[PDB]
Amino acid sequence: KAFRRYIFELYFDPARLLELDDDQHLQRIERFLDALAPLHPVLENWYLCGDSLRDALSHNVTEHRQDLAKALSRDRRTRAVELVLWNGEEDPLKGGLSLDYEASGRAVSSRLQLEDAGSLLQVFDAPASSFVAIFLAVLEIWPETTWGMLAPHAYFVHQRTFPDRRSIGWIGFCPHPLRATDFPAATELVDIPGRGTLLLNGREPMDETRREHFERVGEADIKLMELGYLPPLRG
Amino acid sequence: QGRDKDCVECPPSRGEMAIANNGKGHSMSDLSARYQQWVTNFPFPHEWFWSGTWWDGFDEPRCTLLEAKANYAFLFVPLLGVPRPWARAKVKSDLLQKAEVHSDKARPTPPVFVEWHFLQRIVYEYCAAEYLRMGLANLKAFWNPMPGTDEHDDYQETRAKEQEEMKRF
Ligand SMILES: [Mg+2]
Repeated sequence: KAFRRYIFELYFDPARLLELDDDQHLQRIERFLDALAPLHPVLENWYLCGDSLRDALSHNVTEHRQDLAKALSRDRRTRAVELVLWNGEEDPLKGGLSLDYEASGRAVSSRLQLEDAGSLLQVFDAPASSFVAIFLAVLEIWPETTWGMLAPHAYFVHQRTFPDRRSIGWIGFCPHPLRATDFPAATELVDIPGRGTLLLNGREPMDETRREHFERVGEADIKLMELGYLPPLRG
Repeated sequence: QGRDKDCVECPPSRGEMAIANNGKGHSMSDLSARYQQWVTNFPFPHEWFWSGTWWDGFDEPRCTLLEAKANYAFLFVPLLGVPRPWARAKVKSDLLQKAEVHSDKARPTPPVFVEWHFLQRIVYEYCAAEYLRMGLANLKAFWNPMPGTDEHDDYQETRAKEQEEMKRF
């Protein structure tokens, strides 16, 4: 099939994300996978990763939540944690997707990412409705969310509007409230109370080859930086 | 800003060679070891220890720290350019966050740089784009295949047939 690579990372406050111990850390991931399951059957079961496919199918953590603690590795000196799970589906075309959650002391490595987000495009019926659902999830369980974005791989890596800092992508979350007319026409604002708003750039999935979808996110990030909202790439 | 009376060019020159012993793989003949020795010119199983981290090599005249990665394509799906979802943890530790640590410790820049040489093109294209996403400015990735591999036969195919496409155009 002819799918496209997509990025789905959300950055959290590195200062107070470390304050969570290994107990409350596991509970938020647990509440996130519980949120992921009703979106598609492929998101129902999650496993530990492994050096081999045979190894990575040995620990179903949805069936046995007692082994979720085995995913989280913690350094005692720096107090950084990381946790990696995966779909149990081997083929990215059929929805195969891993979950990468790391809470290091640095803002560049305090993130949650779904790799690769293009697998969810090959399986979601309405991608916009399902993609925002796991957004509003993340932000309910993690109040420390500083930034979020969903965009294709070729666009951010090579055609990002401003290379020195991040982007809003197709759907991103900025931790402040926004005015509607400060943005292009068909960019939808859903103001969540307390932590900011979420910006959607057209309910159809972005195409880096369409000049329209190019300018929407372009003219966006120009605004997003005009108000001082676009955070730097390195922290 | 300022930069004067420079006492120590290349701080990583104060490192040392040592046996790795990272619970890796032994034997001098594996593709992992032979590729590492060709990129770094370090005798197996010696590596470079500086600033508390391990580096595969160190080009002192260029003040560039080297790291070589051989067999990793089996954790990616070839045609799609993405890793296999079950190998995310191994890709994260061995390829991504190890390069993030290399970038953080290779300072000041200039003169301290770091390069990652990949035997396989498929592994190079994924990682190099990941480093650009993380903004590792002092880290450069290369597809540097070794003579004798089948990856080298594919490399000289396109670098000898790019001079047939970048000439008639
Ligand atoms: Mg190796």
